[PDB]
Amino acid sequence: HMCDAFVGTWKLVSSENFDDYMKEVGVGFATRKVAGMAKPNMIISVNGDVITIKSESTFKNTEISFILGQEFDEVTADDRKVKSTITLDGGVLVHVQKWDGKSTTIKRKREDDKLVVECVMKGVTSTRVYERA
Repeated sequence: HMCDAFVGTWKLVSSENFDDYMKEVGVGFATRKVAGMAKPNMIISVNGDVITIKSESTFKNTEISFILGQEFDEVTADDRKVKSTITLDGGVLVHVQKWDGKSTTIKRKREDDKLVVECVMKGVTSTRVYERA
């Protein structure tokens, strides 16, 4: 019953500061523009101890599967090769990505009927709100 409130299909309904977050991460111009225009659906599922998160859009379809607290290697939608760890901390799914001596964190939280994503690197944050599909 780990992650029950996260499971489902979610659709992006608002975004703030995502372009600047992507700049901070090092995403190039054309990818920022096409990725920023995407309207992804986030599909979260759990089977035993394995959580799967899919992100599907016209820009890219990605999928990660993982066990909480157990590192994995990921190729991100912007083509970084990162070492990722996802944990549940006080009911928040916390995804840390490490690459080239850098780090960024993506948090997912259930707030009312929404799933709120907060992306942070250095002092640059972006908040993206998802609703049930």
